[PDB]
Amino acid sequence: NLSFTDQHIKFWKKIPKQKAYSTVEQYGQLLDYGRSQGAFVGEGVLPDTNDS
Amino acid sequence: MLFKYIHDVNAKVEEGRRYLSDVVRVALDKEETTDPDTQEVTSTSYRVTAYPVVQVGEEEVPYIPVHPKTAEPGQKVTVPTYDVPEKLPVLVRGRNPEATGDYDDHIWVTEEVEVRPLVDEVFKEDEFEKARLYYENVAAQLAEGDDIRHYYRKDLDREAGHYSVSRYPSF
Repeated sequence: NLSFTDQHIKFWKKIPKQKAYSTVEQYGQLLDYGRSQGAFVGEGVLPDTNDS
Repeated sequence: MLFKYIHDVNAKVEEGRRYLSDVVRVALDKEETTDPDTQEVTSTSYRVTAYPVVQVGEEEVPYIPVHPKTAEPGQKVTVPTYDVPEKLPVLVRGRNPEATGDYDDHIWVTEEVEVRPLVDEVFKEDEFEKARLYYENVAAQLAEGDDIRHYYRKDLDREAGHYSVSRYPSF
């Protein structure tokens, strides 16, 4: 044999493998913990709301 | 404006779509319908309204001290002036049309919407006391620290106990 063999494959044996159950695979990401809108409010004042 | 009242609402009230500003004004004024031919009143009414206002300037008014304080004979104080704005801003979720990846896709955008009165009622000339009670009730509701919730009026309601009319769908 003058060509490569099994031991020359590196990335295919290193990437983790997971089982698929459909032709479309979905996943969810978290991007932010909230909007940057200022944290100081004052004495006895209800602070504003925020959303991630 | 025979009566006028300025109230500062909290952050929870300001978040609503009906209270996009931070200051609410409650007024009571009298309207007259004049004869087009000669100056002669034909009908009179009282109106109770409520608008979210914004500050436009300042003016000087006489000082009225409270119990702990005392005022000079000619002391004056400066208070702001308010006006009804045409539009007010909102913040709503959006998406970037030209996002290059997964980190700049979801954003927040600002829009302008029309401003509508919070309260708008009409009372007749011979019903001044009822208008005064309604105005006081609105002021008390605003003072309670929440949204205006009670708009009920006994005069404009349909009859009760008339089962042949109230059986129709109303949802």
